[PDB]
Amino acid sequence: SEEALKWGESLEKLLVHKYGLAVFQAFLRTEFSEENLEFWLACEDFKKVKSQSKMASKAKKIFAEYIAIQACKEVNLDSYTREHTKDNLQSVTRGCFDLAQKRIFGLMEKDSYPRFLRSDLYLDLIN
Repeated sequence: SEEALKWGESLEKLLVHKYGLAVFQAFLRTEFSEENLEFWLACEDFKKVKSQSKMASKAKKIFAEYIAIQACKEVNLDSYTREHTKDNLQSVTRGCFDLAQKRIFGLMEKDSYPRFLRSDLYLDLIN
């Protein structure tokens, strides 16, 4: 089982495992919150982008899909974080989504992650 037990250490540790990510994703999908994780993962790709022109258009892409009110993949963000993020689009740097990313990290860590650890998808893998 073994690898699975490592996802139970913390959400930080689940999130760097290929297969934990795939299973956690399936779980989040059963409660219709899988866009939290997808957004979070898009923030991590974004922070790997080298090019400034690439950084700026990728950030613009992320905003239109996950952040903008009525976005197909709209994540639960407040006016404070939503506006902050929107402001950051004028001069993109790699801190652009830190606030948004931490808010959404926080929701998974506290809410859906413990629920995952109580799920059959999770437990059937450790026994």
